[PDB]
Amino acid sequence: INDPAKSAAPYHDEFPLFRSANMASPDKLSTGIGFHSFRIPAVVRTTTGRILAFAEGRRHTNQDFGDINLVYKRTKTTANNGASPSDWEPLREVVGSGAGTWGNPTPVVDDDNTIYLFLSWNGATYSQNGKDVLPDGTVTKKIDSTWEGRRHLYLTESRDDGNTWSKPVDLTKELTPDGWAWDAVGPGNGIRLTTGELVIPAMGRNIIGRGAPGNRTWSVQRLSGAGAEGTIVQTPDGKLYRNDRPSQKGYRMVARGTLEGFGAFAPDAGLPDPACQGSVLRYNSDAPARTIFLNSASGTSRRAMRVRISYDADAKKFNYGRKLEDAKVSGAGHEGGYSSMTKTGDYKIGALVESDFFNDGTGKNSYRAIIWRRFNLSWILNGPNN
Ligand SMILES: O=C(O)C1=C[C@H](O)[C@@H](O)[C@H]([C@H](O)[C@H](O)CO)O1
Ligand code: NA
Repeated sequence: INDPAKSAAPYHDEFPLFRSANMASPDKLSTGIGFHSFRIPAVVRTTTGRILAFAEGRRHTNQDFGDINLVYKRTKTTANNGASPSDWEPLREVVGSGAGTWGNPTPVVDDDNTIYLFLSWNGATYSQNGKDVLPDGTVTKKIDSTWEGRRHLYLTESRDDGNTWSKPVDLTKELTPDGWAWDAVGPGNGIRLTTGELVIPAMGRNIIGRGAPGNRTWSVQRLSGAGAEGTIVQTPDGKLYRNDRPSQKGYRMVARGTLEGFGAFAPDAGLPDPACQGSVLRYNSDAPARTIFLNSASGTSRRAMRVRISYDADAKKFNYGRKLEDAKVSGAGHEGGYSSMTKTGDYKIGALVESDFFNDGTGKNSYRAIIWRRFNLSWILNGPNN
């Protein structure tokens, strides 16, 4: 019942980390290339302590399709824990080739400090729904089951602590079931199990990595009733836990299992969700073991961000937690949407959270920004709503 962390001085700090085209000092690459919006965050701490923050750089609009590059920023040092804006390097690029979509960043750090980054790709003239108008007036084809028209699964990696990345290798034929059209990896993060394997959540399946760190053999674990956008964590009992976005507004969809297979997905009545991505973090395994969860705690709105703790060996129930609005950021738009968490080297939780200026309401011209937050467990536990 007791948590020693509650007695620690609570700590929080927050500031925009990916600054959209409308903001002062917008984030652009060294080449001069800029971005309307940043969406779809992912963050990991490497074995050195450096933090790598990834996002989709959406070139022209906030839309999911069209010219989108995979961007990132690193902490300048391995020891600064991204505490302040001057602790972060300028925007860099993992991959941006072509006018198609490079996205769904889903990283995982392997034992040797190889950072794997799983990505989704689609072509310049395709979108999920089809018939969408691109900036130049071209009308999209619906994503389909052809090589040119399907969603691809790519893999890139860094061997130098995120400083450089390989040209992404296409693993669609290997790790995406044949005849598929739409696909998604993550987005958010994969995990490394106590038992040594990697697990990357994807649509309808987990991607499993076995063998030597940074030189893994990959295989597909097919799942029944999973979502398109999944999260994975190892719970304190050592079991696996999928917590997926629901197909329709309502609740998070949870299933538990092992590398030998999963049980059925069922909605967690304790975790409302507006049909949006969420994130999950394995915090610690010694008493009191903790799992962290972040999403929008609402059946209707993405503007209800709430970080929570579970002390259950199977993460059966999460506490009420704390609303991120208790520590709001100013001048970055309306916070809420997709999220990603890591642990920092100075015993904080680091979270990336989407934010929306809403200047064009629900429309394509609404600038999207990404917030970086740090808070400790004490901050979570001393919230007004626990
Ligand atoms: O902000 C969203 O709702 C969203 C953003 C991503 O860029 C899309 O790949 C994703 C996808 O449309 C759903 O998972 C349904 O397949 O949705
Ligand atoms: Na591009």
